[PDB]
Amino acid sequence: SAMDDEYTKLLHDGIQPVAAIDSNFASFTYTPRSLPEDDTSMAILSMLQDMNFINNYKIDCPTLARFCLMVKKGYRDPPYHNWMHAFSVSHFCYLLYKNLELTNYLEDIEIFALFISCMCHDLDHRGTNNSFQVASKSVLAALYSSEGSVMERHHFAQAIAILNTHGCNIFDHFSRKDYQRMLDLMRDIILATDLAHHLRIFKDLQKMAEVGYDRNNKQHHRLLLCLLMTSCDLSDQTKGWKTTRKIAELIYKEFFSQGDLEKAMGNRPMEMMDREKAYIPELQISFMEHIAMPIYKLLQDLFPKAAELYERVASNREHWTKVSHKFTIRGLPSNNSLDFLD
Ligand SMILES: Cc1cc([C@@H]2CN(C(=O)c3ccc(F)c(Cl)c3)CC(F)(F)C2)n2ncnc2n1
Ligand SMILES: [Mg+2]
Ligand SMILES: [Zn+2]
Repeated sequence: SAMDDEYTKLLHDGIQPVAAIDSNFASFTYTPRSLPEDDTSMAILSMLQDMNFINNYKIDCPTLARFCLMVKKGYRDPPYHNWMHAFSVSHFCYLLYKNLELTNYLEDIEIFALFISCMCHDLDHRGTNNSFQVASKSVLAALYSSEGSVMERHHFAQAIAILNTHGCNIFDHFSRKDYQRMLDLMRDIILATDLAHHLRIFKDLQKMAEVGYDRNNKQHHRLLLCLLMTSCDLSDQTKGWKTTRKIAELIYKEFFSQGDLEKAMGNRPMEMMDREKAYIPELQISFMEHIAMPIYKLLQDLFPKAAELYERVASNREHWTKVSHKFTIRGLPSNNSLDFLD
């Protein structure tokens, strides 16, 4: 059994120091997709140890090894929504902790919940969005369509199922109230990964950033948790252009596969999921300007040590406009043929 021997080494060999993963591992310029996937469950353990969550919460090391592997194996392999997405979303969360002094804004448990939520937040993604679940009358829609945030409810429920698999409940020693609190946090944080929820609360995040964050305001804690989670989720866009170019290819590969399925069901896909209508520079610039850039500008307004992130997102947004001409075929295709016109 494969998870068996991976669990054995991950448990008995010990936790590698975070600096022995990469000497810039804790830096905003690091690209965690560079880490071989075979190294990521150990990196997860290193970060959890480096943030002192293992010690502070007395996590059982056998239980935690089993947890991290179950979570890794709970992801499928679509182009974007796979375990390396969840790993790099988790890594950004760690970066926020190492760079933004989160302990002056959030309780220890909420910071713990964010990280765990990041590992869990796309569990069992099938490469399709919420509209498709309803359109295709999928089992998930039959469970959750009346509540909304179908996939994100499924992600949460998958995280609970992992917690309810014997030997995997890293929380099962918590006080009854702390346990309820952590699962409640995880619900709130995963559900915030629905961009429809982010977009619903944007004015409140705006309003919170303008008056200033009130450490004593419980609703500010929730709002801030949702913004940090979204910032982890879109964090691919805060790295160099090449990362974002590769990530754009993964996303559009995923969307266009969904759009192909929708056409094979008689539905006109969204322009962004239809490979015969999607103009990728247009869409990316729209996504960066209307969604990506405002999230990091809000992150910057709350944490000034986060300016570099927003400036990265803005740089990448402007590189899309620069390379947009390259989607126009000049001269002949490199094979010298115009057969593609027929
Ligand atoms: C890090 C990152 C993440 C996402 C997406 C954004 N998402 C959307 O629904 C979406 C909404 C409006 C858009 F204009 C587009 Cl293009 C997509 C949800 C998702 F697919 F899960 C991840 N993108 N998309 C393009 N570059 C991205 N970079
Ligand atoms: Mg998601
Ligand atoms: Zn995600």
